[PDB]
Amino acid sequence: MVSQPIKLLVGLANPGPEYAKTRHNAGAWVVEELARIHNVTLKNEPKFFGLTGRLLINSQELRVLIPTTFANLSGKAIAALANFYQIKPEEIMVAHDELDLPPGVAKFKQGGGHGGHNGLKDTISKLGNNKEFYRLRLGIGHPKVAGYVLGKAPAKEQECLDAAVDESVRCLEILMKDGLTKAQNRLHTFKAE
Ligand code: NA
Repeated sequence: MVSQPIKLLVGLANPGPEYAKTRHNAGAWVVEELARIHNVTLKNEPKFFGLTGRLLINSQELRVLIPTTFANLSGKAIAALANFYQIKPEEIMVAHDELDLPPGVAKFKQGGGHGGHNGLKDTISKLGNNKEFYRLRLGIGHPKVAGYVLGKAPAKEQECLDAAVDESVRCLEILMKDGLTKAQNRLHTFKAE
């Protein structure tokens, strides 16, 4: 019935040099990487309010997106693009910095609460209040939250984050080549077992 459960992948972030390489852009790093690995450059597309791209993985189209809305307005980019290609929220995967998980940890999740990430709040809202999109939770720790989330991670910590990016990317490839379940199993065991 559904040979492709994930058709859109989004990476939340804030644009511009005053936010470059900050913790709150983790989601974007995952989109950047996955796109780099499939030789696609992202282009700004005004109608979708962000950097877009189409990736061919396992000979299926996976569309990617990094909004330029500013984080708390991410919903409008996501909705513009999903409405264009009639993509259900349930078919969307949103990578985002997650405070509730430590640096170096990544987890998938479907549905549920935003955990205070207003980016998620606004995404939920702009998808007709539907929570049931998938998430890729990139762990960034707790500590001052405004300062932390919009801060750069110290270098030892950054390599913890990059490892987690790397894993997330592997698990997204797996999701596309081998299915959702196999990717969910792999990430669930990550750092856990
Ligand atoms: Na960045």
